[PDB]
Amino acid sequence: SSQIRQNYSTEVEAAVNRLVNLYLRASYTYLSLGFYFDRDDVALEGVCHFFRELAEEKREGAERLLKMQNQRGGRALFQDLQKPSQDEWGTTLDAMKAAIVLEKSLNQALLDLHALGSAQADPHLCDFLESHFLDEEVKLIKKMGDHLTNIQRLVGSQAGLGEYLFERLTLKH
Amino acid sequence: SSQIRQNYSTEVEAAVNRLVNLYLRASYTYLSLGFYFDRDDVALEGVCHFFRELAEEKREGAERLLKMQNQRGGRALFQDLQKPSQDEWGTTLDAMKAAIVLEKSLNQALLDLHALGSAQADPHLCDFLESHFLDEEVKLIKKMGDHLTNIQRLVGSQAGLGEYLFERLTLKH
Amino acid sequence: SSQIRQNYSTEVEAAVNRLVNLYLRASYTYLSLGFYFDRDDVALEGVCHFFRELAEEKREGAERLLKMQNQRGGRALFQDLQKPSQDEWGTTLDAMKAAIVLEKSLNQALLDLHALGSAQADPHLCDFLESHFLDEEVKLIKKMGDHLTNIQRLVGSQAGLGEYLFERLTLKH
Amino acid sequence: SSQIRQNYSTEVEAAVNRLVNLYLRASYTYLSLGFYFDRDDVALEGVCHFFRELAEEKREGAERLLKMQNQRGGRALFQDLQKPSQDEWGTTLDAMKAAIVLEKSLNQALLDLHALGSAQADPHLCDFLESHFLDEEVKLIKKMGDHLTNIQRLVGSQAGLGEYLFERLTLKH
Amino acid sequence: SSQIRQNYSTEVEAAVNRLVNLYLRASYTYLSLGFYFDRDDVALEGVCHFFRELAEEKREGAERLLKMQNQRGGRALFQDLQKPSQDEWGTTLDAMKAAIVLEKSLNQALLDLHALGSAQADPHLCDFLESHFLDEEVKLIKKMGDHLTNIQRLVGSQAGLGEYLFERLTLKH
Amino acid sequence: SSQIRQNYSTEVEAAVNRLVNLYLRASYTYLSLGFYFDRDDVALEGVCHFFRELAEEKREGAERLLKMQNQRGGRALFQDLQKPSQDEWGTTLDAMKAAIVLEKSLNQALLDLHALGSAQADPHLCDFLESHFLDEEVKLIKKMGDHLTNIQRLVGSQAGLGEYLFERLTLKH
Ligand SMILES: [Ar]
Ligand SMILES: [Ar]
Ligand SMILES: [Ar]
Ligand SMILES: [Ar]
Ligand SMILES: [Ar]
Ligand SMILES: [Ar]
Repeated sequence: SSQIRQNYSTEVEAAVNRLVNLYLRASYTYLSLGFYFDRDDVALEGVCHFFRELAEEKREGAERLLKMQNQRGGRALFQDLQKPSQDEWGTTLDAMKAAIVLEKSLNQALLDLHALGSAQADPHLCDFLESHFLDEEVKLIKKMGDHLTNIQRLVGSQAGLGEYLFERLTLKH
Repeated sequence: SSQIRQNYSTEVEAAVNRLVNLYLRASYTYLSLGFYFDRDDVALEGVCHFFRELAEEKREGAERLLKMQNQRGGRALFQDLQKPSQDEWGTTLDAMKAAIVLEKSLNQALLDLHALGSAQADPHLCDFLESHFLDEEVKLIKKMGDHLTNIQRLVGSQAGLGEYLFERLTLKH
Repeated sequence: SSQIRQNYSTEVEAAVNRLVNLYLRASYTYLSLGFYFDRDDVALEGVCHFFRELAEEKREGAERLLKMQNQRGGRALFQDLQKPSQDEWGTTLDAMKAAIVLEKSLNQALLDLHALGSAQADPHLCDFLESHFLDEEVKLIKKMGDHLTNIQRLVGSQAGLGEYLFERLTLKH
Repeated sequence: SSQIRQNYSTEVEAAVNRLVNLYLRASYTYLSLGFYFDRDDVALEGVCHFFRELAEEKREGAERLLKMQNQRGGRALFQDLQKPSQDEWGTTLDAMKAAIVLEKSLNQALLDLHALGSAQADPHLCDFLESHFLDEEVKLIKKMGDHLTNIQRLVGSQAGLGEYLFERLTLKH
Repeated sequence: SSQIRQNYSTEVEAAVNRLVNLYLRASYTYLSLGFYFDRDDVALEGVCHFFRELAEEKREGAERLLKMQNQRGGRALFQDLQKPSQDEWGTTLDAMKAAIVLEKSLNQALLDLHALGSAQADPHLCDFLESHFLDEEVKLIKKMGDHLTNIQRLVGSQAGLGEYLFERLTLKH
Repeated sequence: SSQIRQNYSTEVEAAVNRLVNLYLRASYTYLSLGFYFDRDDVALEGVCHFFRELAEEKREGAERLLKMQNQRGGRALFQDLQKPSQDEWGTTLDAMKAAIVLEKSLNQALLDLHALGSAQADPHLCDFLESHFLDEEVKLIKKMGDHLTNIQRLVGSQAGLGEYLFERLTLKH
């Protein structure tokens, strides 16, 4: 019954709300990853920095979705935020593997929403996703795949040495 | 079994984790309040801005707690984040009343943690709370009490007129 | 019945009001000391300047207490201000002795209020006192003890000569 | 028995001391008015600012009188300072009415002292009053009369609305 | 019999003197650690730099204690300074382990003094410790725990390689 | 068995270590002298400043010796540091007399080491001492002799007056 709402299905509105939840969940995951790498018994500052910056990015993603929801005349609805999947994240390798799984999950959710927008004939949504989300996920996933490759080549017969060098020479300088 | 951990009780560690949850919960509440006031059918930009800035502040509070947890050798543990208490926040008056209830809840939690720190003889915790949290809450609650008073004097026989003027002349310029 | 007031006892509120009175009293004392040293028959400009700056500092102390009273939701209550204890302040030595007695009185009052805050479990008050008052009094009392020592070493067989040199070479340049 | 004192009657000296007391009393009144408008349940920052600036001005008035007293070879004598006439100041209208009563009292005291100076043939006193006091009081009283007029036109069928708008649009920007 | 001394127990005064000795001892230890890593047969400039900066910090700590002792009217008393516990400090790992033991000893001494200040009801001492000492020790110990973790992950099957890389890539750049 | 060590006798190495101890001892003495003159019952800031700057200079002397020890391939060895010879230093005159005794002791130790270097045919040591130590001691002793002369001419029939004037007009401006 919005005065402005036009060509904006209830189905898309609902899916946008679910995606917001997924992005806040991802932000929460990165916050946890960040503080894990900041533990005195883990102490990989560059890895902490990588994940803390991702927490911010995911939060910004959610906020961008919510703004758009309002611009189209939809109603934000928030749900419980489930805690991250792990309390301890193991090695940089383990963490980066978990990060790529997470981003692929987000990406597929974006792709699903794009498909719904296409089916509903909502070119504004499709443009919005294209402009602000799809390329960002692709670039991020490529960068994470890059990191994983480099971590894997390093962590050979001397795993600790490799983990230190990656953090020192690839991450946060 | 931390190498650094010293004079840091398990009781304080647990309470710090609970407080982090409370601050993230509060951040989530403010995010919801913010986007509500950004709805086209509510449209009070200064009120949105007030709450969005509080969402950031509460998040920063949580992150400060987590950093300290790590500095003392404690282990961050994250739990589910419950969604805000309302989906719609009514008038600016209603929102500001809900905001003060929330901040008083946070404040009492800080005071409870201070008391636990005192009982455990943990002067670092007590100083940390004093320095970064207690004064901030007091100042915020005073400002919110100030706003509530002004909202109440305005929303007299002409409520809409008063709500508009408060947003225009007190909030976000 | 304040909307904001939290963990703020009536006992602390009352003691804060008494302390305000003590600080304004002290300001009044310094105003009198200042103008005494400005008399044409006393004429010690550096001593006048020392006390006039203390009058301002004590006033600022009172105003800081009152602001805090409001921040906590207490009610300022003002009482009569008793005039300074002397109309004429004698030598610089006499004045500086009277000044140290006065500051020790203020200091003990601050310490008493801190103890009351501790008993009432009011860590905000305790932090407030610690931050803005306790160190300031200690530094001031040390400086006054320093001055007294130097005045005393000077005012030997030639008291007037010593009083002039102290004012000229230690005070207000 | 002053070396400098010339054409300075004991009557004028005494009256100057009384006037100092009146100006410090007025300063004290404004301090109280200021902190009242800073209460969380009153919260009119521009009104607080108006009165706090008047407290400073009245204090400066007293100090100017005392300096002059010394310049003429008179002796400052301080008396008890009576507390302000009210603990709570009601509306901005009530406060501004009380402020004008107070300033008229000061003004009449200045006029009385001028008349005494004239009778004693003390042109220095008369010039001093003229230069630093009489015009200042006239300008202040006019400004307060201006404010009262505007408050009165505002506080019509909607008193709270009027009090808010006056504070926002006339006072402290 | 000090003119200024107020609320400053003999017990606290004595404990402050002991703590000064402990901090100068620690400074002396770091001086020794520094010059060890500067030996031509050890030659780890970044490790030398880390310890030389700690020697300065500990000295500054002692001087801060002594200044405070004087501010409160206590009397500094100096005792013999015992030489460091080792003449040769082994590996960077060994040194960093010894450094953390030392800082924990200092920290516990600060905590003991805080407890004594609390028992004696000396809020100035408690604030002083809180402000200038407790947080500094916590931050330092965390940083040392961080370093130890990184040293340990490096010094794997190739200890010399790890010691070189840590000095080059973590310390003094 | 050093790789670099050349023309550096064990006798010189040992004497260098003893001299380091003497210079650190002297630093410790000056630290004590400094804080004595900072007592509220002594309060001669310029005298405190003179000795605190000497504490730093002596420390720097020791560190210069240690660096050189390493440059030549010798091994620093640290011993206990004996506390200063007095707990209270009396007048500025007494202190300055004690200071000159101390510096003459250091100077003679430098001269003894130079003689040992000459006997051992160690021109690098002799140059090092000449360059960085011998002239510095001579200049310092001359300055102290200058001060003593001026203190003595002042502290005549009015000792306190003289001590104040020296501190004010010769020392730390
Ligand atoms: Ar993840
Ligand atoms: Ar709320
Ligand atoms: Ar006084
Ligand atoms: Ar008034
Ligand atoms: Ar150590
Ligand atoms: Ar000495």
